[PDB]
Amino acid sequence: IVTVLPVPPLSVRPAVVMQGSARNQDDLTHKLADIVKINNQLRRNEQNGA
Amino acid sequence: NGFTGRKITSQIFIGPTYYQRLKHMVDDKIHSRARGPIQILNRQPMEG
RNA sequence: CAAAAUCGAGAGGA
Repeated sequence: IVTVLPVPPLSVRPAVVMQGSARNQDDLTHKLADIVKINNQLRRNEQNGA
Repeated sequence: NGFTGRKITSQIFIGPTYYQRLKHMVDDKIHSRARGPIQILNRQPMEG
């Protein structure tokens, strides 16, 4: 049962640069962002009454 | 025989035929790698 | 003192 999600290092999810400087992120970095978003959101909501 | 001048014992079949030159030249296919660049995720050589 | 991305589609070669 997942209670402590593991976050893999930058070498598993490198940040490839553009031919310019627009730094694209991985898919997995995006998913970690979404997880932390909803984790904070769900934490505040369940913390109060919901 | 152009090297030695003597006839060839057989008779060779010869005449004018239409050929084409296809786009596939060897100068676009020779390749060689000895420790060049590598991929960023798994440090293995690039492709191509 | 190493400089030069990724993902999809299509056409080819043996």
